[PDB]
Amino acid sequence: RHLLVCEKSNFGNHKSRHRHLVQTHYYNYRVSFLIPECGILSEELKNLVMNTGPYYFVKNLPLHELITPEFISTFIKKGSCYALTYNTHIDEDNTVALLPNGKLILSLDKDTYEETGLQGHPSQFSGRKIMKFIVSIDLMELSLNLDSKKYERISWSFKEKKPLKFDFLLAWHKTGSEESTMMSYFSKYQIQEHQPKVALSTLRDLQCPVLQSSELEGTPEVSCRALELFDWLGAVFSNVDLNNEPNNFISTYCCPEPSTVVAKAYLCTITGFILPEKICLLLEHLCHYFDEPKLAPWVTLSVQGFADSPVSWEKNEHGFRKGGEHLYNFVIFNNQDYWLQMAVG
Repeated sequence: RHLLVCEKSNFGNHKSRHRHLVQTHYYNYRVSFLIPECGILSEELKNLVMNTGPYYFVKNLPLHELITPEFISTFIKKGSCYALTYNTHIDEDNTVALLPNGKLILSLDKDTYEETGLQGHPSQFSGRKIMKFIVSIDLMELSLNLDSKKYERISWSFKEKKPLKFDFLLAWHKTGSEESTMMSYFSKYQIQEHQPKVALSTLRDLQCPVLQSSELEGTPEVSCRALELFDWLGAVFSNVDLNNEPNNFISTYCCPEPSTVVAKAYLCTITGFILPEKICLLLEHLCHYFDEPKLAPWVTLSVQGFADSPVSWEKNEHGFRKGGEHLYNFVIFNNQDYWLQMAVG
């Protein structure tokens, strides 16, 4: 975990793109937040934490099922649809992703890419050699002209030539006045409904860094740096989330100084296939956590993505390509000021 982007802004500022940032990070695996000096969690938040689902899981779902006029009209055009292959490593195994754009992006190896007969581009290189290819398919555009030679070629590839199938993670944010569930649509394949793992961990007597909202690199002996928080925050999670065997359950990390000891430390961790719309809701609540006066100096929101997701050629607003395992933090202060941190592994 190395820090790429570290910025300061305010949720009340027009220039703040915190909404766009969360929304453009589609595939989120782990969502965690930490509140210093907080004993009991509020009912408004606890309901929000307990309802970040649901998501779905389908075994060996063929790709031709995702390009039918049925699927496009039902899910893609009537809401934000999300999908990603499960237990398939990007460096070697094939990987497919469905963006809320409607774009079907599949990352294939050299052998598979040739067999599909689709036009894509070299993705990852091993020197002069080519290991991975990326094929992008816009199902929103293709829906306009399903009778085109483009579509039947792509259809023929998925159906007759090279019938690919994968284990898929599925989720759907509904903006539909006409309702039809995903459990019924994919009944022929044994689809499962799932709810994200919620883990509340209360830490006693926790040493926490002292921060200054307007000082990213801090003022020596007065407040810590944003970089120091980043490493400390990752260390806290590492000890609590690992839940080691009887041999390494003792924490070895150190807290940056100047610091402050906190009696009640609440630490929540949501795990599964979390939609960015749910994270937006969570971020909004944590933002307004300081509407009432609190004992907390600040709160933290952390989001980890999936390691095995396709990496497009389009770059984000921060100067690097979208996709892959993202890892960002929101350090929320009591005046709606926040720190935005991003990292790569």
